[PDB]
Amino acid sequence: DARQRLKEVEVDDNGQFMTTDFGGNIEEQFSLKAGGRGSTLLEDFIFRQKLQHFDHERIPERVVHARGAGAHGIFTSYGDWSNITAASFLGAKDKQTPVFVRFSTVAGSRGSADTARDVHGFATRFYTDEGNFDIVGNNIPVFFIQDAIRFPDLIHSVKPSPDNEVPQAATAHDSAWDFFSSQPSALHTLFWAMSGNGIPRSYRHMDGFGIHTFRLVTEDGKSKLVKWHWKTKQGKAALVWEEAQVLAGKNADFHRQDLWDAIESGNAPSWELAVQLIDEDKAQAYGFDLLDPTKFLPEEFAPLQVLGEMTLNRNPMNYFAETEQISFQPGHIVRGVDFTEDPLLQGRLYSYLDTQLNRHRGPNFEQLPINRPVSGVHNNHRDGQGQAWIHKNIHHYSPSYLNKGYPAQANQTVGRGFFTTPGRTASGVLNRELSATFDDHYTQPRLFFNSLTPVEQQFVINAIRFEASHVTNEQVKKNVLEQLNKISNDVAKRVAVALGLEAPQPDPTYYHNNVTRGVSIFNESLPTIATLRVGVLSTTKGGSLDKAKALKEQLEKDGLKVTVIAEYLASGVDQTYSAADATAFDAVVVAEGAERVFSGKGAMSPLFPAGRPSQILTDGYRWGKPVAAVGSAKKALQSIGVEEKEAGVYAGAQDEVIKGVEEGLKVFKFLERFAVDG
Amino acid sequence: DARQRLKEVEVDDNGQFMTTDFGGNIEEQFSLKAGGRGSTLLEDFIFRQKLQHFDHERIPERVVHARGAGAHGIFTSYGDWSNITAASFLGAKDKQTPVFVRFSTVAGSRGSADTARDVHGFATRFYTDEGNFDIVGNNIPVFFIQDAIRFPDLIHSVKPSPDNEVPQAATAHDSAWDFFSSQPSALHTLFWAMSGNGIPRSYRHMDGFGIHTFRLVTEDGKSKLVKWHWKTKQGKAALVWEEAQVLAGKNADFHRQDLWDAIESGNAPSWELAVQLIDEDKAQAYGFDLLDPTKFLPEEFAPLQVLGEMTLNRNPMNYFAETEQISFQPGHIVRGVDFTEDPLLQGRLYSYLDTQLNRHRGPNFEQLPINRPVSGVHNNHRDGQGQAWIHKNIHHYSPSYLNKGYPAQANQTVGRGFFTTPGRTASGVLNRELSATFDDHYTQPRLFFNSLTPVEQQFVINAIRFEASHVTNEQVKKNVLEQLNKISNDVAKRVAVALGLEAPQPDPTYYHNNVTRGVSIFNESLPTIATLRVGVLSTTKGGSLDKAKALKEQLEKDGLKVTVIAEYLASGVDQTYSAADATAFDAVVVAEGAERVFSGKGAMSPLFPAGRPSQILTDGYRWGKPVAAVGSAKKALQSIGVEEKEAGVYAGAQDEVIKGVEEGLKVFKFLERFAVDGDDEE
Ligand code: HEM
Ligand code: HEM
Repeated sequence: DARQRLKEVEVDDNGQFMTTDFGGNIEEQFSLKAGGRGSTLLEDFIFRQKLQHFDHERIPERVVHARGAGAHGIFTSYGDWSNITAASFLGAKDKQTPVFVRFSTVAGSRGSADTARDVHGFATRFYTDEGNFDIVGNNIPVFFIQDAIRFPDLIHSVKPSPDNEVPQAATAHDSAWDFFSSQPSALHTLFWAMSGNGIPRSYRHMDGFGIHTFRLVTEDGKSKLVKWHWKTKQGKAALVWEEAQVLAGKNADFHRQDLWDAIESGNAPSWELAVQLIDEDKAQAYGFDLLDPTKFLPEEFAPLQVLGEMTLNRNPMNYFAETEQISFQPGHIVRGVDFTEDPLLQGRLYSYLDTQLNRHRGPNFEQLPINRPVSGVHNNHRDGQGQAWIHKNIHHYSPSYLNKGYPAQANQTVGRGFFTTPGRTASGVLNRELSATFDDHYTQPRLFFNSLTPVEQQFVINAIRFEASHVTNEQVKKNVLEQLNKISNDVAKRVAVALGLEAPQPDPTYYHNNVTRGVSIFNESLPTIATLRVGVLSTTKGGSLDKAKALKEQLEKDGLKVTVIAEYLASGVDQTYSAADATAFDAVVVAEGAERVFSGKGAMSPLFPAGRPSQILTDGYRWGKPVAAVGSAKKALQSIGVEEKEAGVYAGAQDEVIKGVEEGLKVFKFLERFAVDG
Repeated sequence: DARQRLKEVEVDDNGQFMTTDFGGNIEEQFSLKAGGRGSTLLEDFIFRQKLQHFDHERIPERVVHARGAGAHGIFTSYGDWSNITAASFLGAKDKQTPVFVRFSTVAGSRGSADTARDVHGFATRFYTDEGNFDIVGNNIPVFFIQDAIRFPDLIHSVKPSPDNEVPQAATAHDSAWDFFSSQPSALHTLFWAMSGNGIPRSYRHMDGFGIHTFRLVTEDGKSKLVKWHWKTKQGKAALVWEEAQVLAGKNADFHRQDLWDAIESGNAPSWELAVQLIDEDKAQAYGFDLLDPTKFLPEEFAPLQVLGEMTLNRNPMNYFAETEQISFQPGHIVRGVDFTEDPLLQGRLYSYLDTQLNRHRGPNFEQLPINRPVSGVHNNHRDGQGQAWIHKNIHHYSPSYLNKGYPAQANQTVGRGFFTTPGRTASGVLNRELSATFDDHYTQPRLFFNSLTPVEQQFVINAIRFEASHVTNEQVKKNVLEQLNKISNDVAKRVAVALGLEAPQPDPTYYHNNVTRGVSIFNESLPTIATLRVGVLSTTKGGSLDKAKALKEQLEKDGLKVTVIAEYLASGVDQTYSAADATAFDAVVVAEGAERVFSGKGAMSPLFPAGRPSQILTDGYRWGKPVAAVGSAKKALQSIGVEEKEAGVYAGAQDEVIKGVEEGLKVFKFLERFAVDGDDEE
């Protein structure tokens, strides 16, 4: 049980009488009053201690990545990696380390929708036996900016306009595209956010990245540059925008519920931890600077090497105490890992320690159960708001004769202390500049775009078309096109169409046709369809429900999560048409007999909004899902102009429908249903 | 200009060089580094001061009503009301007082959707010349619970489950309905939240209520019991649930955008302030106890008396400094007004002062520009975090010979001080009980349901069906039915159908057929269509766009906000099909020629999602909006099976369509398009 250490702070209230926070049994359903219809008394200590606690429940949300959810798990090392790192959690084959992971969007406040288009956070804590090590990563391998000092500019520009606080959880507004075009470094991450990575099917269907080049350091001080990757065992999968939008309203909790359900159902998600490892002398060898976080390292130059696997298999018991309070920091580093001179990383180190002071309102946040390491804390820190321990050492300073030298200094040679990479040097003048090696903002955006499938490329174009069309300022829109043109004239032209502008002439400076692997989502089928969701459209009239129940049982055999939908909650029915929507499902299947709710009297029940069943089937099809109908239910497909010969559309007997749907769910999205320019 | 007083703290950065927060011009686009590809230096004071400010930007959201938006405006008294109150802001005809109003939902966090189903906040500050007076109201006249001590219970049950923090901004889950059924006083507000009040078309189309009985007190100490009402001059209007859901996704900012736009466009919204006035000796004379916040006073017993009007005409300059930071309190009271022994109001007084300490992390939040009164602060308060003043009086205590008696005591007869209603008395034993007069939890929910139109009643039932069907626990659903049945056997029967439960046996103790005016939304057409939105569906091909532009100009004459939609942003086009949705508009009109995008090739384009023009027209129709088509565009209506002669459907020449659409917009929703229980029987 990854959560074991937390059991000692769990509080069970079952079978108990109500109390105040300072003990003593009470009742707290009536205010104390002066007379039957009298005023409430100030001496009502019960009322006040209860309302004061309530009044003060809220803490500031994260300044970024406010919207998110997490779970506990276990990371298992596949080997003794002492040849590349001194890091203890990687020191032995099969060595296990508890983890907690939080996934998130970036721009939106708490309560914003999971399926907004955004970069996503993928933050992992390893509670190692040598301290907490966090990889605070995203689901996209590059970031918008090259120097941490520019972070408030980026974030201000993306978050809501400061006059009216519009729009929520969206880059689709003037200030964001003003920034993207004024600060061209941003174009690469922008392309990723405009691809499927911006609207993932779930947290479980994302890869993860540390983004920055870090260093692995061995006991003897030897170093390697490293990129951290998390490779999803569930496969990458993305929504389509028009679906993400409806889902944002129909279930803002889509991703957090998905993770929760997967874990509760015993379908814990896994990711392999992989690294790219390159020598120090490669820092500038690949046509860009590895200190530049707006670039990724093509796998063709340095393949992924798998180090282990983490599985998330325990949900939190209290979301606030665990998920909300957890405080990640890239400065949570351990022996065997070191930083690089990445100027984005450099400033994060400051920011994440400082921000906790805001969010936790005091300096002792590492003492919160979710933040505590498992490995022991021994130092001369004292006091501070909410000090939860009682220190025994009264000689809280070093050096000292009186404490006999304890706690003692640890370094590279004694006590397994942290140490900076011995070979690192500094040379040159102090400066407020960036290396000219950071200057190319367009080659990699082109590389990424090149590496997507034709429809996948169209999604990127259509996302930009959608977003930029919201920009009211004409010149910003032209500025955007000028910058896009530097990446691809074709991209610029196709976007320009939507904006009713003329794209600039070709500017071939950065154009090229190279491609790289591992960045596409839609070029590969899913490795498993376990946990995927099938909505079975039925009806309470006739024999449909019994067949739907039979269909459900067979589908659940293949690890699928099945929802039988009908007009009302009859025996066997999981959800009403009123409550159902296609966004909730990876596949939509009309049970035989249910055609009766697609036309005629059966389709006009006051029990659901007009057209509801047809809409679900229509949405499912247009959004590229496998859709099917059993037996006579094929009339339902006919009612919406859909034909059986189409890819990802299935009809016939129950056996045949199940087989096709299950194969279709591996394809996941049927891209033949989306038009491409030309 | 209601914001005039705020000008002194406004900061203009145009034409200036960048500085630190302690002055000194700087650059702050590059971190200071030890060498060309070097590590960042700790001595980079510029970096740290910039990022420290960024790092500490957020403050806690409000514990309830975290999601909302506000505006500045002016309140004008219609007369000298000194005959009923000593309140200075009501003391002369035409007297003007600056106001700020924040509207909100309740359950959802910041960032949740404006069109979630929920009670809505309607909080108004009057910056009077005798201190700040806040009416902290909602858009529904009754509250869930009868004693403030139960607030954390209600709120906890309605907010997301504490294990996984699901669901956001919704009562549609087990714990909420467990609470509603375990604590039946909640049933009244529940019915209102399940009506159109739960899903208003905008903040501008809501009424407002103080909910509690308060007291108006004259100079001589005579009091009357009072209910505060805000009556929208824009008329009440609501969405349908299936619409509100899509809108939550398509535009989470729908309501804050609507208010912002109305104000920017010079279409400031207004509400009349009205009161019901009750004799003290009639507190329990109307079939319930006026100290009970779960009850409203039927207007048949005590009609609304209009005292004045408030108009919101200025948007904020900085949302955070103004809207987010403003701190309302029902304890913000002034001479001429007093509290009552309403046990819910009673505890609010404590909670709103205390909670500011959490949100603002300090005791000086009244010093923030948006919280400051216009009338002057003089007392012996000192220090505290963030103290923004420098006090001159060194004898900061009373009584005192050394300060000559200043600041001096003010009371009823001296210095126009606040005073508690002199006639108020306490009688009886100290108790942790509620008056038996509070016992009836079903009569008024029944009264409210009786007072809605048939389709309006259907909306309530369908909302309950939708919500309750989310409850996983079977006993909880049965508990809910047992409670609904105490209100109305037919309601429980109709809801039971959805849940697959047996229609309960009548339990007539509280049943009655009484009706009251002023609670329906749909039984009345809008007084104005100004600001309402028309989506004109057009095309870049052919002559459609030119005709669309003409249609637009005429519509705009009648005060409408018109969006011309096409495949891409050609000249005259306001929005692409890709970016458009029916939820954005109050009416949808297909411009002549646009029928080409409803079928065949024109409907197949990489520029928008398959079926988008059709989906917009379909949604508009199904959600009860006025829909229309000019000339040949009638083919678009045909394509979605809509007959040209239905109510709320307009087809013909440009002139006729404009006429019909403008007429339909006053009706606003065409309720004939919604099935009522029994309709589908053979
Ligand atoms: C490679 C670039 C970056 C990545 C991958 C990244 C990732 C993340 C993630 C995943 C979180 C959410 C952690 C959680 O779930 O609690 C987060 C939060 C945060 N980030 Fe970053 N971020 C990056 C750049 C930056 C920069 C440049 C800054 C400032 C210099 C910054 C400052 C912050 C702050 C202040 C928080 C809030 C932390 C808290 O409140 O606990 N980030 N970031
Ligand atoms: C008639 C019943 C009630 C009404 C009409 C009401 C209305 C409101 C409104 C409109 C707001 C948001 C104000 C804004 O826009 O900033 C609010 C916030 C709040 N309410 Fe109430 N409420 C009621 C009951 C209660 C009760 C019984 C309590 C606790 C005893 C309570 C505690 C709070 C708190 C702590 C806030 C946050 C205030 C802040 O953070 O500034 N409310 N309420």
